[PDB]
Amino acid sequence: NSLLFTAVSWFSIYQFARKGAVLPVLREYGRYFGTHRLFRQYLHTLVLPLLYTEYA
Amino acid sequence: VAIYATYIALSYINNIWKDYVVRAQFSKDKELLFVTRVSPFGTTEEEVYEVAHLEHLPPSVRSGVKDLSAQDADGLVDVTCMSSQRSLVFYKGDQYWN
Amino acid sequence: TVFDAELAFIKEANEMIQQNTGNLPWDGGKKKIFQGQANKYLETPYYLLAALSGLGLLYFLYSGDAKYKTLVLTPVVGIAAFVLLRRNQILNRVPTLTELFLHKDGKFVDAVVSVNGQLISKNDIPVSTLKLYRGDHTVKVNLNDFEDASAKKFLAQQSGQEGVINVHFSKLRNLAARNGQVLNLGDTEVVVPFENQANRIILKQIFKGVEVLP
Amino acid sequence: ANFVIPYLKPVADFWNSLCIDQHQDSLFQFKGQTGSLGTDWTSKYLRSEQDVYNHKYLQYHKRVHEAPELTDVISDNVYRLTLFAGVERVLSVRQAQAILKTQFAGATENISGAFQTVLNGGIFRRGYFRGALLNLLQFCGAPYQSLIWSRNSGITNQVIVSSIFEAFFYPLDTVKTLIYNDVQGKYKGAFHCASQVVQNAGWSRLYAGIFQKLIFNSALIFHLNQVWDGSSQQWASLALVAAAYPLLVLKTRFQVAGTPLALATSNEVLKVNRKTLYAGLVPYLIFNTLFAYEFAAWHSSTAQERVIGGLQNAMKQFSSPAAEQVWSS
Amino acid sequence: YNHLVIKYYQSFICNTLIEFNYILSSFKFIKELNNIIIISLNKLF
Amino acid sequence: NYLDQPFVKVPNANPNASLNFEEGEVLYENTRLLEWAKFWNYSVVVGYL
Amino acid sequence: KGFNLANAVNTVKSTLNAPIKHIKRNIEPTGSNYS
Amino acid sequence: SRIYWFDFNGTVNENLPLNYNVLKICRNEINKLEKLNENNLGTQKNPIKLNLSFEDKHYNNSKNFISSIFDKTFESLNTVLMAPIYSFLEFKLKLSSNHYYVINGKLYITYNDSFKLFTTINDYFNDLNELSNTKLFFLYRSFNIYNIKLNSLVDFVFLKLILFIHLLYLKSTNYNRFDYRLKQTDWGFYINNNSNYIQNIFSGLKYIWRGLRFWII
Amino acid sequence: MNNTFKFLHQVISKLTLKAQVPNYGQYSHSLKRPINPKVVVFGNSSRAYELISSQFRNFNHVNGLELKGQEDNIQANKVAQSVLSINDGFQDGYYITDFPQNSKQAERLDLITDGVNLALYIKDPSDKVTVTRQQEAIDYYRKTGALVEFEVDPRGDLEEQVKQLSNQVLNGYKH
Amino acid sequence: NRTHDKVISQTYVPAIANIAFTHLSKKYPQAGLKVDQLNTLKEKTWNDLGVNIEHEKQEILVELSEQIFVKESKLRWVHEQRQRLAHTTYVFSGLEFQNVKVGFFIDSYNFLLQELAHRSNLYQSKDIVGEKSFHEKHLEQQTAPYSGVKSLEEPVSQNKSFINSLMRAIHNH
Repeated sequence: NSLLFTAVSWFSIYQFARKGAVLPVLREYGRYFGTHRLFRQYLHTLVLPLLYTEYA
Repeated sequence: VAIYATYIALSYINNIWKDYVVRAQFSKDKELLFVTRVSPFGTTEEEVYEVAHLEHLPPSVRSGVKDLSAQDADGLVDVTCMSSQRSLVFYKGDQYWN
Repeated sequence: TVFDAELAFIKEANEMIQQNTGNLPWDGGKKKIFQGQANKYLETPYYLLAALSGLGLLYFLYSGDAKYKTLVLTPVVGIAAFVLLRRNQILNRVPTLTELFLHKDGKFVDAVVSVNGQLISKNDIPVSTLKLYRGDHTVKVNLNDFEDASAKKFLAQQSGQEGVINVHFSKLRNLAARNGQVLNLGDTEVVVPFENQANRIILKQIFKGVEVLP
Repeated sequence: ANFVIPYLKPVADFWNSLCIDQHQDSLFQFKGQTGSLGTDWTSKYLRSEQDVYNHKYLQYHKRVHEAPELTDVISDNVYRLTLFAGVERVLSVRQAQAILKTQFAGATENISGAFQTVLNGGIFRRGYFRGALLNLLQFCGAPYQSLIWSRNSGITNQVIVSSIFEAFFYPLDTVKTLIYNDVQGKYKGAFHCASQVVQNAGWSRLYAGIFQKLIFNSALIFHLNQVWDGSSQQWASLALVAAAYPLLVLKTRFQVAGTPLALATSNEVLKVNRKTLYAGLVPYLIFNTLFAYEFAAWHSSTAQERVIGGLQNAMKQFSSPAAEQVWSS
Repeated sequence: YNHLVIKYYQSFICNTLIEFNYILSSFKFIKELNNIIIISLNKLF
Repeated sequence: NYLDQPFVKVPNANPNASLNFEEGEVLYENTRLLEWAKFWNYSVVVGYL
Repeated sequence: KGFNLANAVNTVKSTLNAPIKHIKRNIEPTGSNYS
Repeated sequence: SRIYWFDFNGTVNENLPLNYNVLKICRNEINKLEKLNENNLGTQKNPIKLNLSFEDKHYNNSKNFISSIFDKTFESLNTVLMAPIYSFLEFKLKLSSNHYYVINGKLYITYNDSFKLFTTINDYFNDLNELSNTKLFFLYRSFNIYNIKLNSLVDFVFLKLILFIHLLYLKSTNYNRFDYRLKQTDWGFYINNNSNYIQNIFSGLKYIWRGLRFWII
Repeated sequence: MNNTFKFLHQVISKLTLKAQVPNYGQYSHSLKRPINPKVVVFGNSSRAYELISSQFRNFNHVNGLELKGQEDNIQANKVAQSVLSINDGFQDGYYITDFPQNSKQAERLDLITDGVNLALYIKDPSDKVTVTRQQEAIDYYRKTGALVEFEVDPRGDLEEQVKQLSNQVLNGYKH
Repeated sequence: NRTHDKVISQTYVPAIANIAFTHLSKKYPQAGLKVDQLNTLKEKTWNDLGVNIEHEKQEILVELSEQIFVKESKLRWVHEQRQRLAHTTYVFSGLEFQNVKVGFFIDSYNFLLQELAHRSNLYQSKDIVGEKSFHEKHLEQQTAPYSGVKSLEEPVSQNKSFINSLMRAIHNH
């Protein structure tokens, strides 16, 4: 279930970002390392489902 | 049961589609409207109406004007032929009209 | 460089547009002023069907295992197939003008005419001899009937009966020039197809017998 | 019963044959005994329910050991040839789409574009099932004869025999590829297309991409052998097939190049954009993974062991779960 | 009759462009069959 | 007997001679409905079966 | 030049919004008062 | 965001958008000028002088095959081997990694080998969509007009049948038996037919179909 | 031809039209536009110029005013040579301004190019020269049926006018 | 006697009658062939008029093709007239009009003309724009340009990182 959620999230982020539609969830260019919102959204949609799965 | 259930199904399916207008063409003098509608098996059947008898009647319930299809920009317009009490349902999109 | 399909199709479309309007340049002193297409009709399937129907009738004569419906349908199918075969054979041997080139001097035309898929070339036809028939004409059997006694009697009975018989092309239009107009090339008459790409100005000039200025 | 049932009943019989277990039904037809025990309904049912896996094993044994038969191979690969035969045409059009003018007639440069180009003609001879008979003939010719002449052979011998037979039968492949890609239906058949090609370009134009086909067939045979064995090298073989796919794309483009079906001549096939080299890689891999070639003759020892072990494991269910462990039995 | 006339015309055109076997390919069979049917009708069929 | 109205006349079966049935301008055209019709009808029938 | 989720979502929304007009027309009160 | 002025001496009409060829000539002139500046030509008070005429503006072997397939096989192997490497190099180049010219009083964008009028980004997208539509359905719109053979047959067949009907009622009177029977009755609601029935012939079959239409299935 | 066979005839004719134009039902709206749109524009006014620029934005311009004083066959030949090609940008549409001034030039241009795909008349009362210099051409194109008159109010709404012009031009093209 | 069936448009029936009767009067004078008498001529056959329509049929077809321009047809008048000539030549060559009325000939030609006009518009009204089909809408959507993440392609130094460059590449291809 977590891998399916991650795959759906990554597919949605990629397909919508190809048309410039990036969901404004996080800050744009990070705070410390300057990573972009796209990269941080990918990282979160990969990691947080796994953390929730382990916690449950 | 088989015979009459099939008859009822076909007849009422045709009745549901009988309001909609597949095509509507004026006469040369614009005194008649030839309306092509849906046949029972999906093809065309032609009827004729008099334009003098066609009216866009307001609802009997005055509070139901809000709840009409014609409120939308792409809804439906129901024009009543009053000499036969029939309905002509048009799509109110400019691409379907002359 | 890399292949660009868009430019290749642009070139092909330009060539197609030039060909459809009939605008062709002077290449070697012959200007291609007319291009046509000849209809091809099936004959082998109909011949096979007719032969099969005949053999089936003969077999049903040999073995009495033939139903009434079979003995009714087999001759009907055979006759229909034979009639269609004869009609297609007649339609295939129609001499249709396929290509027509104009000389540089604008007084002679080179014609390529298709007869049953065979291309016959006439390289000297004066423009004054050309005549496009804007309407049906009359064909003539000048050699009486020039055949056996039975065929001669049959052709004479339903005709003028007196030597040379003249038959109006209306009776023959549906099988000779149903897909084109009859064009007299001085000596021979061909069928110019209705589906054709031609230089309309030059074609109109020549087909009335009027020569085209160099 | 006199006019309709004589025609309706055979259809119902065919439906039941497709639906009802035929071996079990035939076993139940002969009810009675002639001096032996175990011919009653109960014993017949038990052996019939054990006979499904035995029949699977016997079919596999016939495919592996005895001489191959065309019907057995066709039924083993029935979905590639009967129902999804048009997907082969779709893949061919996708591979040749870069020079095929399909972008100028209501289609895009993707798998949906190839699907729509194929399906615009219809669902039959001019459409989805265009070249399906030619595809069946090609399957009967090259792979079936390759199986016949190298029944139980190593991968190298399989590749050698397959290359020889694909070289022998290549003109049929060229004709099938040309019949796949004529959206306007210029060619009336295989003979007509071959005659036009020979008359307009000579006999040697039927062998446009034979070497590319041979190399890609070698790669595909290695991948199939790795798949049948069930080894972990299936992913390495998939990577190898992905690397070799541009050879297949170039084969299709060379086959359709000089004909009026294409914008680019042969010398311009290698001038096409490099990004188009993997024209239909993902659809091709998906199609082959779903319906890959099943050549049980070419199965190695590992593949035979895997299949037979699966059947034997499936045969372990015919015992009572609550069976007492008895001292004397 | 029309078929015979058209075949003669086409053969003449082809010969002029540079014979009767095609014109009379099956005239005898059709004529004999039609005459037989006419005789059968004259027998008050 | 029922068409023999005693006080008024039933309408004529044929249209009035003043009417002209020659084609004129097309007013409205939504042909795709037919396809939809077919679809739905056929679907229902298949489902019904 | 390929599958896109935005176009798919737009098509899904169009599919969902298509039958609205016909349902509303069916629920519409006519100019009839059947007392 | 360059600015240039072209003086056409009235040869080119300025009341309508500039032609593709005229803009191509302007682009070539700018490219020649930008390589080596020529007295700052293109200023509003110092325009570039171009005299564009009508033509300028509008007018513009079995062994051999065996050797060829062998060489192309070797080249194909080279391309296949180098394709992933080229893709990786291009991707690394991407990882490692203006078009507006004000010609006279209007803005243009570098499109293909020429300029294209640029007013709004929405209008630019509309131009792209129109160009895509033009390219996409070119073969559909160029159908064979004279492919009507089959169609012709259809028409002919029906007319043939109708012709037979006209040959069947050439000297046929209008009245039937029912017409005299009606003339003998006091049925004012029915009248006698006064025109030919060829138009509405075989309508009973239509009514028979309508009667049994919902009953067949 | 009669009432009874009309339904069967129209059904069969709709079925057989797919032979000439495949899938015409699914692409009818896309077939309203010809492959090589040649347009002849008559309106010569400020609002007419705005409508021309807005509508024929992707089309090319053929200025026929230069071809003055020729033999009425040289002009038509030059115009035909200017409108029978596709640019490298796939711009196959051309509109011609002020070329046809009499019937002979229009006849020659139609003969060479197999006819113009559209003739457009802005019909603006604010311009005076169009009726004086191209009346014969307007009459000819009305005779052949290729003329579309789009009446324009110079003080009207530009957006409504351009939408109406777009619809009328799309419906007025000829193959 | 009359049904509620629409009659085919009679826009070009007077023109067809005028052309045919002018040609026939050039060929058969004193036959009373005038477009003004069209009703009386319709009610009579060609034998009654003493006119051999079979001989004049092809010339009449050619003149009708040349001298009639149909504006309600989506084919250019050159192509439209040529196609009409081909279609009418085929159909009328198949048929025989000598023993029937003049009205049948004129109505048949008008029917063929109007049917060709209808087919040129693909059996839809020339004046209705219409709704794009599923394929047309799908192709319109699929050819729309992809404008990627525009915030990544900025002169900001923050976009020079490896992660930002990777995202920029994989999104703005």
